[PDB]
Amino acid sequence: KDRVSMIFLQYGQIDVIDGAFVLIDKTGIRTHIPVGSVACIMLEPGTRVSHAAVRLAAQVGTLLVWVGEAGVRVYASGQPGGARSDKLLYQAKLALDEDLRLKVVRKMFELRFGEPAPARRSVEQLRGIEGSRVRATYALLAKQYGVTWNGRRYDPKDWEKGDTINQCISAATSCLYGVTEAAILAAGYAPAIGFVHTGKPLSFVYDIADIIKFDTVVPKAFEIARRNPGEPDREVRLACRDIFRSSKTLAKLIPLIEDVLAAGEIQPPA
Amino acid sequence: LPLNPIPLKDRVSMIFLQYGQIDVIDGAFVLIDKTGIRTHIPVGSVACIMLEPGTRVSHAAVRLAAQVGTLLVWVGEAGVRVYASGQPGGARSDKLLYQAKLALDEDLRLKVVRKMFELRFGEPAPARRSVEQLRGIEGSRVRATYALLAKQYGVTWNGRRYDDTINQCISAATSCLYGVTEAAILAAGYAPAIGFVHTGKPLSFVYDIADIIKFDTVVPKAFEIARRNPGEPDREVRLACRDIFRSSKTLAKLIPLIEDVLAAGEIQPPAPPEDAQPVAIPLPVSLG
Amino acid sequence: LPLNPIPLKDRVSMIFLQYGQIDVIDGAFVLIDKTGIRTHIPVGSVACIMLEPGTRVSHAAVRLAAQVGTLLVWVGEAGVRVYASGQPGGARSDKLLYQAKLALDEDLRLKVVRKMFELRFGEPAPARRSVEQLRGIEGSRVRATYALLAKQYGVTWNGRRYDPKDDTINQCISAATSCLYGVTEAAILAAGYAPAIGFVHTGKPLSFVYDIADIIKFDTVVPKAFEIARRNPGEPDREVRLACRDIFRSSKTLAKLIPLIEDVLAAGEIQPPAPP
Amino acid sequence: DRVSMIFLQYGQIDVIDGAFVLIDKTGIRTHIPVGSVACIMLEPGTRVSHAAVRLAAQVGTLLVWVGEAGVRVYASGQPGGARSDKLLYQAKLALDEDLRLKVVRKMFELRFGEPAPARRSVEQLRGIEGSRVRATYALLAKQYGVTWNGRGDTINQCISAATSCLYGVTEAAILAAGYAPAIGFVHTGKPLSFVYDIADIIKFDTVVPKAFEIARRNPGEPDREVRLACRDIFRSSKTLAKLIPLIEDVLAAGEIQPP
Amino acid sequence: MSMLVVVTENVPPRLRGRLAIWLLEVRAGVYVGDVSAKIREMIWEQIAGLAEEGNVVMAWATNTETGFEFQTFGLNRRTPVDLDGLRLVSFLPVGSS
Amino acid sequence: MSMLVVVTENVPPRLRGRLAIWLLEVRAGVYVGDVSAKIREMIWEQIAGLAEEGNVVMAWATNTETGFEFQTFGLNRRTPVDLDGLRLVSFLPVGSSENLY
Repeated sequence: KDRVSMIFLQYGQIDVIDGAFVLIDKTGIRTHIPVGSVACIMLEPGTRVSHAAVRLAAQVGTLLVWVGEAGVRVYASGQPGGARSDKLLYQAKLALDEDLRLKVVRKMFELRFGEPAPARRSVEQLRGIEGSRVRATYALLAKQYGVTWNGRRYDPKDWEKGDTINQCISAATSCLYGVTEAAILAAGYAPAIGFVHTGKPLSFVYDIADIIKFDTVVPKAFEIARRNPGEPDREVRLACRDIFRSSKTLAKLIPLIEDVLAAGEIQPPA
Repeated sequence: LPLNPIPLKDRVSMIFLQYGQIDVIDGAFVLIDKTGIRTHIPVGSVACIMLEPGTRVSHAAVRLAAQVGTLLVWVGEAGVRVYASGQPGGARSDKLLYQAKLALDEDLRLKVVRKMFELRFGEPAPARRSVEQLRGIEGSRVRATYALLAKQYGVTWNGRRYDDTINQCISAATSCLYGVTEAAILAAGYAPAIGFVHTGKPLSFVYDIADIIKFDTVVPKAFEIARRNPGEPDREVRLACRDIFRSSKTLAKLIPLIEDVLAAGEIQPPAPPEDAQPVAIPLPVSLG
Repeated sequence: LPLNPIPLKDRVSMIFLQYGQIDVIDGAFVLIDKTGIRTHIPVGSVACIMLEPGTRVSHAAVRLAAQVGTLLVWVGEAGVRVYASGQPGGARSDKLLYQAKLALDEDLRLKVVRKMFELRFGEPAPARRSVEQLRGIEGSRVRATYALLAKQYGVTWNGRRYDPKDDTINQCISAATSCLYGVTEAAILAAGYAPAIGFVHTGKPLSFVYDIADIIKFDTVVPKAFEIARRNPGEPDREVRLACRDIFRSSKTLAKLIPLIEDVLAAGEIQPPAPP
Repeated sequence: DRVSMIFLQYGQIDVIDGAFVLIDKTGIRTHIPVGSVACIMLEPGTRVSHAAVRLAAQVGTLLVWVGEAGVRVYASGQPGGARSDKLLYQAKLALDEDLRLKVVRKMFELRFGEPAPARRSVEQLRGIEGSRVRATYALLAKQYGVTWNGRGDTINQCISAATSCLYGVTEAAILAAGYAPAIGFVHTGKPLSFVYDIADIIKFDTVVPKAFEIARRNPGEPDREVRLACRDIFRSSKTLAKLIPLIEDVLAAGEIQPP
Repeated sequence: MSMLVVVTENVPPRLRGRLAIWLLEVRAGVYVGDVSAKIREMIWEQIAGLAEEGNVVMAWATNTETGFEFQTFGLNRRTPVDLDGLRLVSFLPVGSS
Repeated sequence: MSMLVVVTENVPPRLRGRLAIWLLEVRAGVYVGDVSAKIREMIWEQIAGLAEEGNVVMAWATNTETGFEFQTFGLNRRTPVDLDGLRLVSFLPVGSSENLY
């Protein structure tokens, strides 16, 4: 049916009652879930899933993914390794061919820059501009929200950049990474097969996240860092959940992934 | 100090759970029944945990199992794989792309399929045959083997069907092998959906690898049990397979078998991981 | 509730303590060296403990060892027995008077010796011989076996020297034989019989120990002594100790000693004491 | 020969310059005349060196490990007997019926203060001895003024404690003489039958009466007080030095010449 | 003969003394040896008789599929259970649910 | 493969959680399994690294004269010693003995 929607489930018991997929609470109140309408269900800590609920999810082709609170990380996935071979080989073919791989890489940079960028530059030149763009975007957000900024922490040995803002950015980015991986898994792709970022277990997750990172997630980190909280990680995770609830961020993940890969000009499976 | 999964070789092959809720209580993986009794299961020392219907699963249980590299397999009636959870996928792209390169190139694919043929039947296939021809030849031998076994154990045979007593024993026995094989492929870092003989299916590569060693260990036992016609066939089949897996060292053989099959494409395989080995335990003191 | 000694066959045959003091600290049998280090020894799982010169023993250690049926053996030059302590005598008078009756009557005694002779040499003794005559014949067989082992192991032989005042091979034999004598005495005591009442050997405190041990010493213990003397290594005694411990375990000597004692005495055809 | 027996307690035992020395808790040293003593009874708290054990073996002095005041015999040197000639001598007497009877009558002769008439059967001697043993207890009860109902109450507890000390030193004496505690004549069938035999002969001299003396005072802890009293008795009243000669005299009843 | 391990908790000095007679005390309350089934059964009798309100677990090596067997004694002891020929352990919660 | 027994005392929850992953907890703080030398060595690595305050003993079945081997970790740990090929145990004088020497 080609669905793109993703939802969270938390602090409840899950079972199929009268043929219906429902989330029951501690009081006994039960919420109904449109499983056949969603592509992926993200199970947060505190959830308990019955054998019948798992069976129904498999039947309707809705991927079950077990994540941390607010999708801070992905612990486990239903159908590990991948259930959709047509999507994996599609992703693999794009990575195996140098020409197709270049088209995907350049498309990723176009989406990051926000412009078609028709000028023929090398990949190294493209990385340099991005490095400057990210640095500027970080400083711009600090200028916008009035946050003291000494640079992004890229080294755990760099204690000086271990401030409140860098901790909020790390927490927010973690939530984005989790829901991004789940979206990749739901689309039937492999998180480790990346294009711009390579050689890491979550390389493809980074590629997708780096495109939409500064849209809503990272700005929210600066917003929370503005008013110094006692427990930054907690409030950031909550705010990210509210973004995943209010905004259509989760619904845009899968089409973004497909659009990126479609730049290889190879016909996607159907 | 990182938590590293141990080799499947050093584990119990499989454990079937039929009731209750698996969870992690007080830092221990347990099976909790309706009365509150918890049964400790050293999850890291189990290769496959099968979940029969009526079994509920908690978030902490699924998390811990994936962290320790223990595949959870949801099983229906009877023995049939319904679902499975584990680490999202292969952590190494070079391994995934290596497997995909072999499966996408028709020349490389045929070379792999031939090795699978030779390993399964102990002899090379006829020369210059396509994949679909090897499939026909394979199917001919399989029907003959089924018939040959049915006469040795003295069981009525009308062919293999996937939907009486013998066919239920075979499927239940093969399902044990499939679960264990899926775990070996995941532990190796490959994709169980990318196959060579079987294609397009979520577990194509599992069927590919398992069918190679299927008749040597698992299948003839299903006939030995079917002739006796026990009260609970599928349960007796499961225990039999566990004995065979242990006796034949199945777990230990799977990963090298997988690599050997893929190596037949004559493409240089990705380098093995750098082994960081735990130092030996301090020796006793003399003159004590 | 009561404390019962476990069978000798279920224990480490022998342990040799060279220095320090043995005692019972906080309900545990321990060895204490000069520096204060305590080493726990499960006394009840040892058949006999050998105490070398420079070793001290406490009252509590001697007591506990006797209660658990572990023979304490004081050792001198080349492992020679200087002394031993344990539970006094045999608790059952029927077993003592049985053994004594067999030894005091010359006809019954003669029925015991040939049994010893037959078990030792694997063949009946020549008929109608006295104990003295059998002793001479046995001695002749012994010298022959000694010479055969010498040629076999390439060890130069000049005769058997029981006194250290008279070499390398004779030292290995005495050290090996002392090991067997130690566990044999323990077996005899554990069976309830008197080590002083012998049939071939007489008059000595360990006459019955010598009788029983000499039957099986050439089977395993003595030839290994020749094997050690062939290498001519440093610490010849210590290497013989370990070799005898392995021999005792692999041959299950402590298990075989009990029936050997019983069969030897049964040869007199007097009804044995009733078990247990 | 030598028939003396001594107690050693609370100290290190070693050999210096060829001398047998006991070193107390405090630095005080005591030289023990081994070679002139038949047996050394080691009490709790004693620690013996290898050299001391060796010296005792050379001079022929038996080391016996006992509880306080010889309450019990835990272990003995040369277990299973050291002297076969003595052991076989005792055995021979018990084997021949005619010989053991001579030992039995001699024992009853010693329990009495006079030779028993020849017509008396062994069964009658037991009946006579039993009556005068019972009469002895009653006489002792009247003397010390204690409530007596037969051989539990405080008095029986004191008697048991007193005899147990004597039983220990008697066993050690039997061992020192190279005999077997289990081979009895009047009393048979028990591991300490011969011990009971010899001890019953002399227990009413100082040991048992002392139990009545202490029981009269009605102590809270009768066992410890009795043991200490027996300790003083063994220390001053030369009862220890008379054990071995008694044992030899009893067995001498058999017409067979001693070893 | 097989490896035997005995772990005691809050047992009287009586039991600890008896175990130290036959088994090696590698830690206070932890005893290990290599003994026969007959001796092991004797050890358990010593445990069942001398332990009182104390916790004891005894484990030994077997040729079974799990490779070991165990039995418990005393306060809040855990229960040895069998799952399809595999030796596991079951126990009650500490006030949970 | 041979029987492995791990006994912990005053050990942080981290190590107990790890031990419960691979070994059977027959009693709280007592873990039993049947594992290879390889697995044994890595479990010991976990012990040395995860417990620093507590006391741990690990014992395993071997084909030796004694029939087993062991090693210890933590405060007041006892040392495994060798006497003529036999495996015994040595330790310091304890202060809480309540009995002088």
